[PDB]
Amino acid sequence: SNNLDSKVGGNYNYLYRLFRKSNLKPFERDISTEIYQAGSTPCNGVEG
Amino acid sequence: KNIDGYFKIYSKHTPINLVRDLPQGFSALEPLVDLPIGINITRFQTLLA
Ligand SMILES: *[C@@H]1O[C@H](CO)[C@@H](O)[C@H](O)[C@H]1NC(C)=O
Repeated sequence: SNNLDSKVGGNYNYLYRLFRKSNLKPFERDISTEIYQAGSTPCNGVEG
Repeated sequence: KNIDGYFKIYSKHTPINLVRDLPQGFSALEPLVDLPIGINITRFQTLLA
């Protein structure tokens, strides 16, 4: 699709979930936008 | 029930004569329809008239 999906420097219409608290079962769609917390410190919707 | 997102609907209707609680008798349900929706159902509610 490089002749199509590639536009200028990037296309943000196609996104993905990079982080998840565990391994998700197959054939599942996760729309949760919650910030991934790897520690015990509360993220509160911001990076840190 | 569900299998990998396949909702299994098994419907059986038989006439009975009952006061309260449950009658004692054997029943084998039959499939009605199939709804391969593929969504997670964590809760349900019964609708009444
Ligand atoms: C449905 O959600 C429950 C509670 O989060 C989870 O335990 C279960 O694995 C989920 N099932 C499916 C089919 O996604």
